[PDB]
Amino acid sequence: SESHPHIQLLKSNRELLVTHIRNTQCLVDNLLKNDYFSAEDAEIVCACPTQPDKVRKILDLVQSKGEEVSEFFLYLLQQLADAYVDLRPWLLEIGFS
Repeated sequence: SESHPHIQLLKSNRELLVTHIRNTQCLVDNLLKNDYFSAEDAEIVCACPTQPDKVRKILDLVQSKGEEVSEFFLYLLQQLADAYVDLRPWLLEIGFS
């Protein structure tokens, strides 16, 4: 099309995303299960030497797939960020490092 807010949001926050995302597998598994990533895409991510590189790769792929996939990805991060956040207080109190 001509307008791509979700794609742009990811592009502008690249470094912030690469340093704040510390888990790539749930992301790739979700992209696969929702048919937005193919076996080859996942394979390409696996081939990256570091996790930060995997996040950069995932972001590249997502951005190129388009607005629908980038929107999906953003809602996926939101849901994942809410998924375990409420255990932080507890994990900290139980002296769990």
